[PDB]
Amino acid sequence: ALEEAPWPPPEGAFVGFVLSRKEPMWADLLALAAARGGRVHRAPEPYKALRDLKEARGLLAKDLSVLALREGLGLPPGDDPMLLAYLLDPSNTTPEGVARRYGGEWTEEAGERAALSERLFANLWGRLEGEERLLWLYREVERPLSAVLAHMEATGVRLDVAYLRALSLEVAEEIARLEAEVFRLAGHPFNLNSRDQLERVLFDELGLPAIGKTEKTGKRSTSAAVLEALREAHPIVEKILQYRELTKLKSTYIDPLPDLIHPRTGRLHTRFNQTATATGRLSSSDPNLQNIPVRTPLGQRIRRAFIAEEGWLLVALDYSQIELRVLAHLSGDENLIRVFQEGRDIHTETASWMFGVPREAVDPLMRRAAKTINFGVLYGMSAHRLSQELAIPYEEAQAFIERYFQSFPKVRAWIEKTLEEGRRRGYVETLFGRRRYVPDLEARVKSVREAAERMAFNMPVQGTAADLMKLAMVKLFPRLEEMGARMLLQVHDELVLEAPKERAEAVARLAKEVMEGVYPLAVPLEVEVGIGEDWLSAKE
DNA sequence: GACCACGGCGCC
DNA sequence: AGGGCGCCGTGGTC
Ligand SMILES: Nc1ccn([C@H]2CC[C@@H](COP(=O)(O)OP(=O)(O)OP(=O)(O)O)O2)c(=O)n1
Ligand SMILES: [Mg+2]
Ligand SMILES: [Mg+2]
Repeated sequence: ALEEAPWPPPEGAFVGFVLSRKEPMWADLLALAAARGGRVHRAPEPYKALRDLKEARGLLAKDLSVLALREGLGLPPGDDPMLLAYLLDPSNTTPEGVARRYGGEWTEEAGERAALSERLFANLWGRLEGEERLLWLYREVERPLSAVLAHMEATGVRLDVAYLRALSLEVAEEIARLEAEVFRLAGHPFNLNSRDQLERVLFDELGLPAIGKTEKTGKRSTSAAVLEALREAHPIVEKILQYRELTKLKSTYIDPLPDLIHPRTGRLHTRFNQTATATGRLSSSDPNLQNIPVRTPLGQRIRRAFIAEEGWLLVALDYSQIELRVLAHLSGDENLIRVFQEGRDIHTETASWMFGVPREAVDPLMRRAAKTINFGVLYGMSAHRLSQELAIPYEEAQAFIERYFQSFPKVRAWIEKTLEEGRRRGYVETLFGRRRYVPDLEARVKSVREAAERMAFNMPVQGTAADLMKLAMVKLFPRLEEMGARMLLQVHDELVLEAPKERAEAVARLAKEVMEGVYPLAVPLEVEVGIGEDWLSAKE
């Protein structure tokens, strides 16, 4: 019922747009529109009309901003109803769901999307009236962050395409040797990529013991954890596990990545989704650059393909024991706090016990393997699983889960306190007040209930760490532009920067200080920083 | 060509 | 039976 008015609209209008595809760096701006003051303005030519806007206000404001930056236009994203709804409830991840829940319908017409954005913002803003903690997260964190993420996506990252092309040819030959040996041992060829066909060969034909079942379908599992106990006694299992590793890296990273280079920027562009997680974390998609291999030596080779522009250097900064430090602040445990005040390393100490090796002989590989243990046990890891991963008896596993807790009596108390709030209020909170609704805390089925519990007390820890990182990105970004530096990637507790070689050292120091003193806790926040030509070298 | 579910697995 | 994600190939389908 809005009054149709000719383009352009006045400043402050809510924008509506339609893309040919979800990726703003690859999308064709099909239509553009705006709504304000009971009026709607439809653009005759979307691309030309994009120059008329001063800022992007409305649903998916960041995506339009990325496309604008792609066209060399300085169009910063502003108010976004998606961010408002996401703070009220992280379950609000899609424009279709948000519009349905908060008044309206997500259609495929720009004018209607513009009117929807204006209408959704008014209602959602009313929902936040009174929520001062959520409003603070919106004004001081989420909204300015959308501008930062827009620049990150539009900038992209340089990739050594020729290196990955040559690597693909080499790996393919290595894969052929493994699959050929598997088929020989099986006595017949089959689809090794098919876990169903593999299940028959291993358990029915070869008569191997089945120790685990799948979650949904309840089939005999062929996962790495299951095959691990079988790998040393049987050669074929060893071959499969090696086959799994090669094909995983080749089909997910080595092959698709080089084909995603933008023809105009010459770099690889990912998407940093701001409303996709239930804890407040960001996510990376199309392609996912938050899961680039780093553990295995072969996986490290892939990470070397991520390089800096000529004359530039990569700067990688990582928070040290971030969730363990957050836990000390939230729980207020005197003992755990003093641990960080003395400058101890839990990850190193745990690895010392796992491998029976002095603290001065613990390599990075050993230390990273202890992360799964420390974080695992912390968030309710069964004593059975730990004994299976460490190749140690179940009795030694029980003692470790135990010994992990008595040192800090407050941690147990914080968990139980957190769970009660979730059962009563219906949600749990981070340090800054970010919520997550966990209804299954009172489920009558124990497996479902206990699973919901583990989701419940993990959120304040993972979420707070996410809030700290987001706030750090907001403060650091303008400091990089003034130095001619770039913010490329975010990996939960890691920031990948690109700086000129004559300013790389200065950027590294500044970014480190910003991240460490973004929001002081009861324990000091430490950050490890490295500089290199590639991502792997940038992290020592 | 593409949706949906699943197992599986990469990272944090 | 640690938590949080996204993408792979397969299977079944449309
Ligand atoms: N297996 C893992 C690994 C990590 N995390 C969470 C905890 C911290 C956050 C970042 O991960 P890391 O940086 O790898 O762990 P860290 O404690 O920060 O160790 P480091 O000192 O090496 O950074 O992700 C987790 O839940 N489970
Ligand atoms: Mg870290
Ligand atoms: Mg990290």
